[PDB]
Amino acid sequence: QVQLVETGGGLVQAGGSLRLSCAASGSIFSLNAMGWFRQAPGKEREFVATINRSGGRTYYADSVKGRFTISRDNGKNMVYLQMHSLKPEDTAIYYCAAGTGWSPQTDNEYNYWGQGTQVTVSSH
Amino acid sequence: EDIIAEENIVSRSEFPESWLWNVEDLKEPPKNGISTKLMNIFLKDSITTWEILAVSMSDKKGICVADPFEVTVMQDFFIDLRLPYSVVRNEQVEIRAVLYNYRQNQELKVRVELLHNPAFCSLATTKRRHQQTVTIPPKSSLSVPYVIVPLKTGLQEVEVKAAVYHHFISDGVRKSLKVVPEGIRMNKTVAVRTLDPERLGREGVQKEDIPPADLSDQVPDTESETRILLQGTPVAQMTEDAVDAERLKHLIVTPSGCGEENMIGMTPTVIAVHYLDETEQWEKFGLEKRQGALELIKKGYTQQLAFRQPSSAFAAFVKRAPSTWLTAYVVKVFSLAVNLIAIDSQVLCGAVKWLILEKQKPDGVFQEDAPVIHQEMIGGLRNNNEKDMALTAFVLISLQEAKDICEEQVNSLPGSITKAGDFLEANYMNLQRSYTVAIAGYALAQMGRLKGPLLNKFLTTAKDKNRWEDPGKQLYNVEATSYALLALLQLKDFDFVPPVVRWLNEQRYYGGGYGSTQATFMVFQALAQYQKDAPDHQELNLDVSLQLPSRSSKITHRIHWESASLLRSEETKENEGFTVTAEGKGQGTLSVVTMYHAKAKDQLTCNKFDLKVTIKPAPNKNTMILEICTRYRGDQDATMSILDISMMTGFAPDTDDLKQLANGVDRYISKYELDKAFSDRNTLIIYLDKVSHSEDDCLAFKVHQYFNVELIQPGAVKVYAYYNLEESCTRFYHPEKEDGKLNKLCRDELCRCAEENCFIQKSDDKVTLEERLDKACEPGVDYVYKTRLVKVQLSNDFDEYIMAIEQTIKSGSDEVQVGQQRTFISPIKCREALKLEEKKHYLMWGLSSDFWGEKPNLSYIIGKDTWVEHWPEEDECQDEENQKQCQDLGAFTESMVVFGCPN
Amino acid sequence: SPMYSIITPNILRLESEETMVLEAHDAQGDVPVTVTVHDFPGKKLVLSSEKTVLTPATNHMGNVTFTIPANRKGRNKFVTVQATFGTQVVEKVVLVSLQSGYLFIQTDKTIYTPGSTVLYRIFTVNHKLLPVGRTVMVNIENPEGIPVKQDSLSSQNQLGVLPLSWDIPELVNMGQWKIRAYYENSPQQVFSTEFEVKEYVLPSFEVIVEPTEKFYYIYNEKGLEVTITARFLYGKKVEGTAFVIFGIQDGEQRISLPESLKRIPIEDGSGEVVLSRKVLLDGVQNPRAEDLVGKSLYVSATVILHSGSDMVQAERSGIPIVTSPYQIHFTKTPKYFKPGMPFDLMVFVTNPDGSPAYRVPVAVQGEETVQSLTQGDGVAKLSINTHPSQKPLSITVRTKKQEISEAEQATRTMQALPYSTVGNSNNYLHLSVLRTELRPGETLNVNFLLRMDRAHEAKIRYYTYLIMNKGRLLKAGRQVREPGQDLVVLPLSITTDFIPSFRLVAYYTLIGASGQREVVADSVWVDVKDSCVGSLVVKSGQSEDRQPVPGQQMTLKIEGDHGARVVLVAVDKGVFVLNKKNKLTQSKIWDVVEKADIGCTPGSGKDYAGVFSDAGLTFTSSSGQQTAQRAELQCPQP
Ligand SMILES: *[C@@H]1O[C@H](CO)[C@@H](O[C@@H]2O[C@H](CO)[C@@H](O[C@@H]3O[C@H](CO)[C@@H](O)[C@H](O)[C@@H]3O)[C@H](O)[C@H]2NC(C)=O)[C@H](O)[C@H]1NC(C)=O
Ligand SMILES: *[C@@H]1O[C@H](CO)[C@@H](O)[C@H](O)[C@H]1NC(C)=O
Repeated sequence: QVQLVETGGGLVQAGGSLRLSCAASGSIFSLNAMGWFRQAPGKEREFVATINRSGGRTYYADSVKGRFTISRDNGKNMVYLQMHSLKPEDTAIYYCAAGTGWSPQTDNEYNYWGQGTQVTVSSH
Repeated sequence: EDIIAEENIVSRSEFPESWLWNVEDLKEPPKNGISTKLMNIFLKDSITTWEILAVSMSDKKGICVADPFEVTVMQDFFIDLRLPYSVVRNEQVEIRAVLYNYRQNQELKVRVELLHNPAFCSLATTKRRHQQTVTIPPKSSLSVPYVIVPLKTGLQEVEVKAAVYHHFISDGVRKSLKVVPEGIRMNKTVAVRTLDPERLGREGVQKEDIPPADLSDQVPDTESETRILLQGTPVAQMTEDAVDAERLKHLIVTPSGCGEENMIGMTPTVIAVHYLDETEQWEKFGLEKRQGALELIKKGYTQQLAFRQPSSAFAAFVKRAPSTWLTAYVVKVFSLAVNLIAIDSQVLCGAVKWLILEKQKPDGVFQEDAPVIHQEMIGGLRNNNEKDMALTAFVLISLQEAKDICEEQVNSLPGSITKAGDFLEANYMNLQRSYTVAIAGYALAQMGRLKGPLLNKFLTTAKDKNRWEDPGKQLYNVEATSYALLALLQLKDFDFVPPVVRWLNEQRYYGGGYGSTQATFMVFQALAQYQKDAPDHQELNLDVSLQLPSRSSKITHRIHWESASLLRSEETKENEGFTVTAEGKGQGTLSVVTMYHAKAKDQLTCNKFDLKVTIKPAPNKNTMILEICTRYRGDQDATMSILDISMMTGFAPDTDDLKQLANGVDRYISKYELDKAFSDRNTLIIYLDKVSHSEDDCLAFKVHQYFNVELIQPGAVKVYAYYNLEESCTRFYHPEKEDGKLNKLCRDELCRCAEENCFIQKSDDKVTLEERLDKACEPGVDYVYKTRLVKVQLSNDFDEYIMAIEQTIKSGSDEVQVGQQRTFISPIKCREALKLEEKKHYLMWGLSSDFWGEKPNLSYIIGKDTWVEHWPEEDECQDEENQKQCQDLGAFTESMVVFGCPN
Repeated sequence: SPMYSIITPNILRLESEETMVLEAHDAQGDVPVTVTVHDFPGKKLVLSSEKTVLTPATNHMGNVTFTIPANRKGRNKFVTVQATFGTQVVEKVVLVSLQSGYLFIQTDKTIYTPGSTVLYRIFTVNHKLLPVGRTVMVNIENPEGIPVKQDSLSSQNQLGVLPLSWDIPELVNMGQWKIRAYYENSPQQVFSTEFEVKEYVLPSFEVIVEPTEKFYYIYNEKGLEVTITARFLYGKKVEGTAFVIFGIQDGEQRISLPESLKRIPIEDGSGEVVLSRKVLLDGVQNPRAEDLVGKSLYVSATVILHSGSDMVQAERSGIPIVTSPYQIHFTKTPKYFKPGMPFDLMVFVTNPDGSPAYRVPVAVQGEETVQSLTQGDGVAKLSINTHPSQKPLSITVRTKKQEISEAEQATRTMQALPYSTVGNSNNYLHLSVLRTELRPGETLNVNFLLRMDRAHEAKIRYYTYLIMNKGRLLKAGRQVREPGQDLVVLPLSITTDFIPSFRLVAYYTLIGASGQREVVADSVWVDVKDSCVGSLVVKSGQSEDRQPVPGQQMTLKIEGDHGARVVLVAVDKGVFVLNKKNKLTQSKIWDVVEKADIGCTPGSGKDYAGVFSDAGLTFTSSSGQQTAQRAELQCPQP
C-alpha cells in the first residue's frame, strides 16, 4: 500500500500565501488521481483540487477556483498545493489523498489518506 | 476547447502470446523438504488471463509438471483493438476498436482518436486528427469503426488512444498487422540435378552450379525463400534367401563312437550352430535349443581328444595309424568351432605341426596312407580320378582355416602353403574332373593366385554356368559346388554367384544322413559365408558440401548408408547462385525449390457472395435510406448468414424500421439490439435464416443523422455464412464518395492517400510579393510554372487538368518546354474548391514529392503543398481590383526569371 | 541338493542399471558367484562381469547390478545372462529392448503464426524419470515430412533440460508441424509432439460447449441437452448469438445433422440448445435406435458478439451413445485363481467417457451377499471364496445403482483359470492385500498365506519376494517363516519410489512329494495414488486482494524440491481457445511409463513360470525350473 505525510502548513496572515508539500511513501507514478481535501472547524470535509497522473488535467472547487494551483512531481513522489490570496474562510486541516482517477472531485474514490496539516489564516 | 487526450497517454504495446520463458533454480534452504523461491515478474500489457506452467527437474526426484496457475489482468476502462492478422496492400478495410466500460452504474463520455500513420490512408492526416466523442453505458461496450487503407507492405502499426471526460482515466492500444502484397503464394522448381560423382564430374568430384531463382511473375520488392533439399537415393541388390531352419532340425546330433565315428556326429551339430548363428534364425527355431547343442559340441570336442594320439595326430583308435585326411579334417572342424567354443589351441596347431613334418613332400603334395576306416566322411575325394591333386587341395584348405590361429605356433606353415600352391598351378590346366577343379578352385582363390587361364578354366567348367557336376554320386557334386561358391566369395566376384546359389537352394539338400559328412559341412559353411558377406546395397557414401556466397561457411553432409540423415533441407532466404560440390560413391538427388509471391488476379474478395450497398438521400437533420442486397454464389441457397452493418459516423438506424425487419420470416434482429438507445448505436447485426442463390434478397431501413460531423467516415456492410468468417464480402457506402472508398491515387499497385488539403489555402489578398518569393524560393519548391488550362477531363475517381506550360518560371527536376502539356491530378472533392476554368491562366508551384508517373509520362498531383493561384489576363489588369495581384505576379516573374533565388 | 536360482527382468534396457538377484537354496558355506553378460547368438563379447559371494549370514541372498552398454535392423536382439555359482552354470537368454529412456517435448504455445518463433524444451530422463546426460537428435519437420531443422545436443551437465528455438519463415506451409526427437544410442524409439501453424489473431473470449451429461442415453426422449457458455478471457460474461449444430460420428466418419442447426441467444454468458431424438434418428436415415449405440455425438457452437467485432468457434466431440451410463472392466483383476483360497476381484467401473466412476455399487450374480462400492479410483474389491476344484471360475459382475432401472445397469463377465501346481500336489501360495488408494508414507501389510500339505510345510522357512516398479527391480528381499506359521505379514514401507504402481511377486521352493524340486509363486499388482515423486506448486507471492493491472509488478511464489531446476512459461489463454492439444502434463508422463511397463498382467499366471513372466521377470535354476522364453517386446493382445 501507500501512506502520505503532509508538511508545509503553519500560521499565516490573512492576505499572504503558503504552499503545502505532500510526501508519498511509494512511487506515486501510475496513480491517476492526487487530490487535496480540507475540513474547516465546524464544517464537513470538502473538495479542493485534483491533478492528473501526468499533471495535464486539474479540477478546482469554485470557492478556491482562481486562487489555488495544484502541481505534482512524479519523479520526486511529491504533490504540492500553492495557496495564494488567502481568505479567513480557508482555515482548515488540509489532507493529501491518493485516488484511483474515477470521480476525482469526490472523496469516495480515495482509499489512501494522510495525517493532515493545520493551515490557520487569521483575520489579524 | 479541451483535447482530453492531453493526458500524455503512452499506449499499451506489449501483447505477447507467450512470455516468461525463464529458468529458475530452487537454491533456498528447504523447510520440511520444500524450497520456496519468490520471483518478481512484470506483467505484460495484455488484458486477459495468463496461464503459467512450471516444470521442474530434480537429480533425486525426477520430472514434475505443476498444475497451471492463472493470473487475470483487467481494468475498468480499456480499448480492445480488434485487428486482423493480415491486410492486402491498397485494399480498404474496417477495423474495430472496442471500448469497454465495466463501471457498475457510471455512463462514460469518452474522446477516442485514431492516430495518423503515413503507411495508412485514413481520415487522420498530418494536419487533421480523427477525433470523436462517444457514450458508453455502464457494463456495456461500444465498437468504434475505423476505415483505413494500407499503403506499404510489411509490419505496419495502428494506434488508438482514448480518454474519458470528467475522470482521470485514459488508455491506448498500439498493435500491428502484416500488409501482404496483392499476389498469391506460388512455388516453382529451380533445378533437379542428379548427383553421381563416379559417373559425372572429374577426378572423383562433381561440381554443380545452381542458378538463382528464375522468377518472372514475382511481385516487386517481395521476399522469396529458396529451399535446398539434399537427399540420398538408396539402392538395393537382390540376395538369395537363407535355408529355412525348420528343414535343419535334424542336424542336432549327440556325438558318439570312436575317433572317426565321433567326428561324424560332431559335424552336423557344429555346422548347424555355425549356420544358425550367422543367419540368426534362432528366434524362428527356438532360442532354448541353442545351449543344448552347444553342450553337444563340447561333448564332441571332449571325446575326440580321447583319440588324439600323443604325436598330435588323429586316428580311429589309439592303436591305429594316423591319417593325413582325418588329421586335416579335425583341423577343418576345430578351426570353425573356435568361433563358438574354445578350450585348447595347441591341439589345433599340434595337428598342423604334424601335418607338415610327416605328410609334406617338398613337391607340395599331400599323400594319404589311408587308415580312414569310414569312407563315408571322405566325400568327393573318394572315387576320384585325380585323387592326388584333390587331396593336396583338401589339406591346403584345412591349413588356411587354422592359419590365422597358428601363425606364431607353426612358423613353417606359410612354406608348405606356398609349396602346395605351386603344385596346384602346374597341373590345374590338365584336370578333367569338375570336383578337382572346384576344390582346387577354392584352394587357389583362398589367399592365393589363380592365373587368368586358371580362372577361365574354373568358370568354364561350370556346366550351365551355375553348377559343378561330374559322373558319380550327387553328394560329390553338391560338395563341389559348395567349394566353388566359397571360391567365388573369396574372389569377391558376385556376377557368377547368384545362379550358383540358386542351384544350391533348388537342390533342397538339408544335410544329414549316411556319408553326408562333407556334403553337410561344406554346404552350410559356404551358405554361411554368403550370408556373412553379401551385397545388400551399393555402399552409399556421399560427402556433399555446398558453398554459398550468401554466408561465410560451407555446410557439408556425409550421406552414409546410415539412415540418420537420408535427406537434409537447407533454407536460404537469400536468392543467390550457389555451388554444390558432391564427391563419394553412390547416387543422390538434389531438389531446389523457391517459394515466392506471384502477381496474379487480386480476386479473392467476395468469392462467395454478391453484395450491393446503396445509400440514397430519399425523403432528423438528415435522413437517408440504406439498402442492402445480397446473393449467395452457390448451387443451392446458403444457410444462416450474418449482415454485420456499420453506421457512417453520425448516423443511427431508425428503430421502427428494425422492429419491422425483425418481424420478418427469414430475418432475426436480436432483442438486445432493438432495446439499445437511439444514440451510441453505430453497429448492428441482421441475422438471415437463408440467403437465396437465384435472386438478390434485399432489405432496406432509414438512417438518421443525430449528430452533425464535419467528416463522415464511410459505413460498411459485411456478409458471411456462420460456418466461415474467412469467406466474407465487405462493401463500403458513403454519400459523395465513389462506392464508399476513401480518396486515394493509385498507379501500378502503388497508392498514395488523397485525404489531405486540396491546395495551399492562403488568400490572394493576404499574400504579398515578398511572401510569394519567400515561399517559392524554398528548396522544397521544385517547379514554378505559369500555365494555361486547356482541357478538363472529368472522371469519378479524380479530375485531370491538362495544363499548357505558358512560362517556365523555375524549372524543376522535370525538363518541360514552353508549349508542352502536363497533367495535373486532383481528387473530385477538390473540383468545387479549385474552381479551375478552361483557357484561364494560373500560377502553380509544388513539391517534387507530387510527381507521379514515369519521366516520359510524368503527371503532377495537386496536394496540400501545391500553390494554385488565378492569373488574370493582361487586359483584366486594367481593373482596380486586379491591380494589386497583377503588380505582384508581374514582379514575381521578373524577380525569379532574371535574378533567381538567392540561397 | 542345492538349487541355484537367478531372476532378471524379462526385458533389459541399454545404459540402464538392471538388477539380478542371486539365490542359493538349501546350501551351507559361502557360494562365490561370477555373473557375466555376453551377446547372442555369439558369446565373444563380455558386456558386463561382476562378482559377489552369497554368504550364509545373508541366507544366501544377494544381487548384482549390471548395465548393458549401448554400442548398437528390424528384429529382436538378445543377450546371454550367465551366473556361475561355484562350478554350476545357470544361464538364460533374455530379450533386450533398444530404449535409453524417455524424451518429453514442451512447446511454449500450441499454435503459431508464420514469422513467429517456436520456443521448445526437451527433457531427457531415463526409465526412472531421473535426468540423464545423453546425446539427443532433434528434428522439426513440416506437414510434408521434410525436416526443416536438425539439431544434435549434449544434455550432459544440463540437468536433463535442452532449450531450443526455431524461427518459422514467412513463406511456409500451414497445418500440423512435428517436433521429433530420439536418443543417439536408441534411434528406433522416437518421441514426437505437434504444433499447428495457422494465420490467426487471439480471440477476446472463450466458448464452452458442455452437455448436461457426458453421454447420451439412446432411450432418453429429452434428447441431448447442451449448455453453451461464453465469457471473456479476463472473467466477464459475454452477450451475443450462438450457432449450434450437431453431428454423429461412427469411428472416423463424421455425419453432420443439418436439421439440428439452431440459432440461440447467449444471454448473461449462457445459452441452452437441444438435439431432439427425432432429428437425430431422421438425420441418420431412421434406423433401429440400437444401431446408434456405440457411435458418438459431436456438438459445434459458433458464438458471435452482438457488436460483431469478434467471434469464436468451439466443439465438444466424443459424446458416446450408450444404453448404460457405466462400463465394467476386469483389466485390473487377475485372470488366474487358486482353488480353495479367496479370489479378489478388482472391478473397475468407468463413465462412458473413460473417467472413473465414484460410489457405484457392484455385485456378483448368484451371490447377492457380496456387494462393494467403487472408491475414487473407480475400483471396488470383491473377495469371493472359491471351491478347491480345478473348474474354471466364471464371474459376472453387475452394477446395482439405486436411481437406475435394471435395463440401464452395466454388466461384464470374466473367467479365471485354476493355477496349475507341480505334480498336482495342491501346493499354493496366496498374497492378499487390501485395495484402497495407497499413498507414500503408509505401510502396506502384505499377507503371505500358505495352503499346502502338512507333511512338508516344515521345510518352507522363507519366502523370496521381489518388487517390480516401472519395469525394473526396485527391492528384492526375504520374508522369514517359522514352522507352523501358515500366515506371515510383511510390513512394506511405501516410499515415493513406488509411484505410480508396483508388482509384488513372491515364491517359495522345496523338495516335497516325490523328491521333485517344486517352485510355487504368486504375484499381485498394487496401485498407488498418482502424483509427482517430488512436488511443484506455483501460486501468488502477494496478498492479491487487488486485481492486477497491465504492467504491474507481481510476486510469484514457487515451491518445490531443493536443488531442482524450474522452467517456466506464461501463455495468453486466448491461445488455448484456438488450439489446446499436445500440452505436457504429469498425467501424460505417467501414461508413457505405464505403456512401457514390461509386466502384462495384474495377477498370477497359469503356473509358477507364468507368475514370473506376467510380472516381467525371468526365472532359471540348476534343477531345470525356468520360465518360458519371451521374444516379443509388446504384451499379448486381448
Ligand atoms: C541390492 O543390494 C543393495 C546393496 O545391498 C541394496 O541396497 C541397500 O539396501 C539396504 C536396505 O536393505 C539399505 O539400507 C538402508 O539404507 C537406508 C538409506 O541409507 C538407511 O536409512 C537404512 O537405515 C538402511 O541402512 C542400503 O543403504 C542400500 N545400499 C545401497 C548402496 O543402495 C538394494 O536394496 C538391493 N536391491 C534389490 C532389488 O534387492
Ligand atoms: C507447393 O504448392 C502446392 C499447391 O498449393 C502445395 O500443395 C505444396 O505444399 C507447395 N510446396 C511447397 C514446398 O511450398
